[PDB]
Amino acid sequence: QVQLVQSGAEVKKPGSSVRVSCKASGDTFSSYSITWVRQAPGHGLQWMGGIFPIFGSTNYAQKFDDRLTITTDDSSRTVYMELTSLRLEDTAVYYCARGASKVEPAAPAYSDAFDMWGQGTLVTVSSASTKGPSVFPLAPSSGTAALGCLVKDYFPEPVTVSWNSGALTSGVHTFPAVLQSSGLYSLSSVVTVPSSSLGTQTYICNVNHKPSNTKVDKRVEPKSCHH
Amino acid sequence: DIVMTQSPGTLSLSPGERATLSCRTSQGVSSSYLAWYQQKPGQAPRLLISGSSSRATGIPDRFSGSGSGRDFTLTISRLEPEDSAVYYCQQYATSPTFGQGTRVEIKRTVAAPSVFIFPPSDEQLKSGTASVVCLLNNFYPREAKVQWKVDNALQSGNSQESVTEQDSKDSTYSLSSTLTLSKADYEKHKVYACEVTHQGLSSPVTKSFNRG
Amino acid sequence: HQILDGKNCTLIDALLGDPHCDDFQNKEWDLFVERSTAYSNCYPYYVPDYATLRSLVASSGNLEFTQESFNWTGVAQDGSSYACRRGSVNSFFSRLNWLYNLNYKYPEQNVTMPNNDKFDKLYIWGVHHPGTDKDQTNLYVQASGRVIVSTKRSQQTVIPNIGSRPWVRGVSSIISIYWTIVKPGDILLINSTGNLIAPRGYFKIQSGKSSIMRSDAHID
Amino acid sequence: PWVRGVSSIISIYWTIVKPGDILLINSTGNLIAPRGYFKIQSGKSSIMRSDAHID
Ligand SMILES: *[C@@H]1O[C@H](CO)[C@@H](O[C@@H]2O[C@H](CO)[C@@H](O[C@H]3O[C@H](CO[C@H]4O[C@H](CO)[C@@H](O)[C@H](O)[C@@H]4O)[C@@H](O)[C@H](O[C@H]4O[C@H](CO)[C@@H](O)[C@H](O)[C@@H]4O[C@H]4O[C@H](CO)[C@@H](O)[C@H](O)[C@@H]4O)[C@@H]3O)[C@H](O)[C@H]2NC(C)=O)[C@H](O)[C@H]1NC(C)=O
Ligand SMILES: *[C@@H]1O[C@H](CO)[C@@H](O[C@@H]2O[C@H](CO)[C@@H](O[C@H]3O[C@H](CO[C@H]4O[C@H](CO)[C@@H](O)[C@H](O)[C@@H]4O)[C@@H](O)[C@H](O[C@H]4O[C@H](CO)[C@@H](O)[C@H](O)[C@@H]4O[C@H]4O[C@H](CO)[C@@H](O)[C@H](O)[C@@H]4O)[C@@H]3O)[C@H](O)[C@H]2NC(C)=O)[C@H](O)[C@H]1NC(C)=O
Ligand SMILES: *[C@@H]1O[C@H](CO)[C@@H](O[C@@H]2O[C@H](CO)[C@@H](O[C@@H]3O[C@H](CO[C@H]4O[C@H](CO)[C@@H](O)[C@H](O)[C@@H]4O)[C@@H](O)[C@H](O[C@H]4O[C@H](CO)[C@@H](O)[C@H](O)[C@@H]4O)[C@@H]3O)[C@H](O)[C@H]2NC(C)=O)[C@H](O)[C@H]1NC(C)=O
Ligand SMILES: *[C@@H]1O[C@H](CO)[C@@H](O[C@@H]2O[C@H](CO)[C@@H](O[C@@H]3O[C@H](CO)[C@@H](O)[C@H](O[C@H]4O[C@H](CO)[C@@H](O)[C@H](O)[C@@H]4O)[C@@H]3O)[C@H](O)[C@H]2NC(C)=O)[C@H](O)[C@H]1NC(C)=O
Ligand SMILES: *[C@@H]1O[C@H](CO)[C@@H](O[C@@H]2O[C@H](CO)[C@@H](O[C@@H]3O[C@H](CO)[C@@H](O)[C@H](O[C@H]4O[C@H](CO)[C@@H](O)[C@H](O)[C@@H]4O)[C@@H]3O)[C@H](O)[C@H]2NC(C)=O)[C@H](O)[C@H]1NC(C)=O
Ligand SMILES: *[C@@H]1O[C@H](CO)[C@@H](O)[C@H](O)[C@H]1NC(C)=O
Ligand SMILES: [Zn+2]
Repeated sequence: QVQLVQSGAEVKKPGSSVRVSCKASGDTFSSYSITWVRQAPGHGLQWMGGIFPIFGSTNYAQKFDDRLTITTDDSSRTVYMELTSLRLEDTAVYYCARGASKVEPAAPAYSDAFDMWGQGTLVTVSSASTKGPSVFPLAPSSGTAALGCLVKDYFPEPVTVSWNSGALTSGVHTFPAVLQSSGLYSLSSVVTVPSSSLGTQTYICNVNHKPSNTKVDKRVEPKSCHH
Repeated sequence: DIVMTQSPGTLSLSPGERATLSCRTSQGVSSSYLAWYQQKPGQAPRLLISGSSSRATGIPDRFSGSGSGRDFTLTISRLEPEDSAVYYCQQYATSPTFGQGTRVEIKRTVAAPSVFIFPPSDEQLKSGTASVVCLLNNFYPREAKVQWKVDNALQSGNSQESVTEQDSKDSTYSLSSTLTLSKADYEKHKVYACEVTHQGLSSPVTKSFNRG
Repeated sequence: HQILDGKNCTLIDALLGDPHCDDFQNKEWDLFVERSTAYSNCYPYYVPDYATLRSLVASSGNLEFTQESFNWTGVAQDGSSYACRRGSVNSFFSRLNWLYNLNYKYPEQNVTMPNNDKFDKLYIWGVHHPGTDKDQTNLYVQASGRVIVSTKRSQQTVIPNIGSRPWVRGVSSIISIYWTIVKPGDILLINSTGNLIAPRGYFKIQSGKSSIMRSDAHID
Repeated sequence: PWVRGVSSIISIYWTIVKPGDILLINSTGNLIAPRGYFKIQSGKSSIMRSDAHID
C-alpha cells in the first residue's frame, strides 16, 4: 500500500525539460522498484526506464536513452523522471508504478508486473502559448432540469471541473475536451438536478486550470420573465 | 521486441455474461511472466493478473487468467456494468511490453436521450462569440445523430461534439454538441434547434429556443 | 551507425549481469565500444573461450535477454556474495542463478528447456569451483559432482575442481563460464549434481552489421 | 537427449598412428573399440555440400 502521488500537469516547449515526481511509502521506496510508463494515442503503453531506489540502480529504454534520467530523494521518498530535449511526440501521460514482486538482490527485476500506479501526469509539449479559460454559465429551462457551465478557449489540457466544491457529484457529466479550430480547447460540464431545487439550491461551477493558475467560480441560475 | 496482439478490438456483452479476451505474442513467453490490466477511462491501470493466472490482491474471482507460449486468455465470468473498461496484456520476460487494448462495452436496455438546449449567455455574447449547446443525456447505444438548425436551416462545418465514456454504474452515454457562430451571425437569426435521432426514439426529437 | 558506449563495463560483464552494468540490460548496438577504464566488480570468473564469446555477442548486436521458467526442484535459488555487492548488499550476476542448499539438502537436478521459437537461443551459464572442501559441502551438501549440459548437436561436461584460488574481493574461489546455442527444434537439457550456476533464460542470438571496438575516443 | 530409445551418448575420437609408432589402449570400461584402421593419405580429394543433380 502507498497510493503513489505524482506531480501536476505540465506544459513545455520543444527542446525544454520536465521533472515529474512520484512520492512513495517507506516500504515502496526501500523494498520495491519504481517504474515510469507513458501513454498516448498510437502508443497504447510505453515502458520507459525503471529504478531500484534501494540501490540507486537503473535501467532505461533505448528509445529515451541519454535524455531520460531517473533520480530519487531518500528524505521524501520521491522518484523523479527527467525527460530532457522534449519533442512534440513526447506529449503523453506519464505514470509511475511499483514492481509487483519484492526486490531480489541477486537479480533486481526491472521488468515486472506493475502493482500500484500513480495518478498519471500529462506533459504537453508544444511551442504554442499558455492561455487561461473563459467560463460561461449554461442556464437551465423547464420535473427534472439540467444545467451547466461552459469552459472555453484555453490551452493546454487539463482542466478541473467540480460542482458546489465537492458537494454536488451525483448526476454530473463532464465532457471530453475538444480542440477548437483556433488551437484552443473547449469543454462543457452539465448536471441533472430537480427542477424544484432550482429555487432553493445554489449551483456553482468550479473551474481550475493549473497550467495557467486560473481558478473561476460561476453561479448558475435562470431567467424567464418576459412573455 | 515482443509484440502483444489482443483480440478482439471491441467486445460488447450484457451483464451476467462471460467475456473472453485473447492475447497473441510474437515470442514464446513463459506463463510465469505475463500480466493483465484494467483501465477505466481516465484512471491508472489496475493490476488484475500477474504470473498469467495469479490473481492480484483486491481482485474479484470472476477474473480468471490462462495461457502458455504465445496464446494467453483473460476470462470475466460474470459481467457487471462496472467492468466497462479497456483491458491490457503485458509480458515481463524481457523489458515490459503491452498490447493495443481490448475495449469492453456492457450492454444496456435501449435508453432514449433526455435532450436539452442552451443559448449563449449575455456574458459570452459580449466577447463576439455565440456558442449554442445541446445535451443528449443518459442514453444507449452510443450511436446518435445531432442536427443544428438556424431559422430551420441545417448548419454544418461549425458543429463540434464529444461523448462521455460508458457510465460504470448505469452503462449510459451522454453527448455535448456545440454550434459555434459569431455574435453577428447569431443576431441575423432567431430560431435555434437541435434535432436528435436515436434507437430509443420511435421518431426524431427537436428542442429549440427563440431569440436572437 | 548506432554506438553503444560500454563505459565502465566490458561486453562480457554487461552480458553476465555485473551489478554496475544493469544499465546495459537488453540494449542493442551497431558498434559496442569498450573503454580501457572498464572494470569488473562481481564474483571472480573465468571464461574459457572468452574471445570467441565476446565476438559472437558483438556480431549478434544485442543483449536482448528473455527469462525462462526452469524447474529447480528442491534447491535454494538466487545466491549472492560479498565479492559482488551492489552497495552494502550482497548481489550477483543478474543473468545467472546461484543454486545451493535448501534446508541442508541438495538433490540432483534434471531440467530441459525446449526451443520452440523461430530463432536460436543463447544460454549463458557457469560452474562454481570452491576454495575448500568445507565450502563445497556447505553450499552443496554433496561432494564435487558433475554438470552436464547437452543438446542434439552439442555436449558439455564439466567437473568441478576444488582448490584455493586467487583472492578476489572476499573470495578465494571461482566460476567457469560456458555458453550454449539451442537451435529451433533442439532442446536444452541440464543434468547437474551440484555446483551449477544456472541460466535464467536466453539471449536472442543473430548475426549482422554489428561489431565491437576498443577505444577511448570521445563519442560525440 | 532422447534419441531413438536411448537417453545416453557416444563421444567420438580419432587417432593417427605413424609407421614405427604404436597404438596403445588402456581401458577400464566404457570403450567403444576400433575394429581396425583407415588408410589415411592426402591429395586431390575433397568434399562439397550440394543438392545438385549429378549427371
Ligand atoms: C592458498 O594460498 C593463498 C596464498 O598463500 C591463500 O590466499 C590468501 O587467502 C586469504 C584468505 O582466503 C587472504 O586473506 C586476506 O585477504 C585480504 C587481502 O589481504 C591483502 O590486503 C591488501 C589488499 O587490500 C594486499 O595489498 C595485501 O598484500 C594482502 O594480501 C584481507 O583484507 C583479509 O583480511 C580480512 O578478512 C579476514 C577474514 O578472512 C579477517 O580476519 C581480517 O581481519 C580482515 O577483515 C577485516 O576487513 C574486512 C574488510 O577488508 C572487514 O569486512 C572485516 O569485518 C574486518 O574488519 C584476509 O586476511 C589472502 O589475501 C590470500 N593471499 C593471497 C596472496 O591471495 C589461500 O588462503 C591458501 N589456501 C588455504 C586453504 O590456506
Ligand atoms: C532427465 O530429463 C529428461 C527430460 O525430462 C528425461 O528424458 C525423457 O526420457 C524418457 C525415458 O528416458 C523419454 O520417455 C519417452 O520417450 C519416447 C518419446 O516420447 C516422445 O514421443 C514423441 C515422439 O514420438 C514426442 O513428440 C513427445 O513429445 C515425447 O517426448 C516415448 O515413445 C517412450 O515411450 C515408450 O517407451 C516406454 C519405456 O521407456 C514405454 O513405457 C512406452 O509405453 C513406450 O513404449 C511403447 O512404444 C515403443 C515404440 O515407441 C514400443 O517399442 C513399446 O513396446 C511400447 O509399445 C518414453 O515414454 C522422454 O521422451 C524423455 N524426454 C525428453 C524431453 O527427452 C530423462 O529421462 C531424465 N532422466 C531421468 C533419470 O529421469
Ligand atoms: C566509472 O568509474 C569511475 C572510476 O571508478 C567513476 O569515477 C568516480 O566515481 C565516484 C562515484 O561517483 C566519484 O566519487 C566522488 O569523489 C569525489 C572526489 O573524491 C575523490 O575522488 C577521486 C576518486 O576516489 C579521488 O582520486 C580524489 O582524490 C577524491 O579523493 C567526491 O567529491 C564525491 O563525494 C560525493 O559525491 C556525490 C555527491 O556529489 C555522492 O556520490 C556522495 O554524496 C559523495 O559523498 C564522490 O566521493 C569519483 O570522484 C570518480 N572518479 C573521479 C576521478 O572523479 C565513475 O563515476 C564511474 N561511472 C561512470 C563514468 O559513469
Ligand atoms: C541426472 O539426473 C537424474 C534425474 O533423476 C539423477 O537421478 C538421481 O540420481 C540419484 C543418485 O543416484 C538418485 O538418488 C539415489 O537414490 C537412493 C535413495 O535416494 C540411493 O540409491 C542413493 O543414496 C546413496 O547415498 C549414499 C551416501 O553416499 C551411498 O553411499 C549409497 O550407495 C546410497 O545408495 C541416492 O540418493 C535418484 O534416485 C535419481 N533420481 C531418480 C528420479 O531416479 C542423477 O543423479 C543425475 N546425475 C547426476 C546428478 O550426476
Ligand atoms: C591399465 O592396464 C593394466 C593392465 O594390466 C590394468 O592393470 C590391472 O589393474 C587392476 C586394477 O588395479 C588390477 O586388478 C586388481 O587386482 C587385485 C585382484 O584382482 C586387487 O588388488 C584389486 O581388487 C580391488 O577391488 C576391490 C573392489 O573395489 C577394492 O576395494 C580393493 O582395493 C581390491 O584391491 C583389482 O582387482 C589388475 O591386477 C591389473 N592387471 C595386472 C596384469 O596387473 C589397469 O587396471 C589398467 N588401467 C585402468 C583399467 O584404468
Ligand atoms: C516441475 O518439475 C516437474 C518434475 O520434472 C515437472 O513435471 C513439471 O512440469 C515442472 N513444472 C513446470 C515445468 O512448470
Ligand atoms: Zn412576469
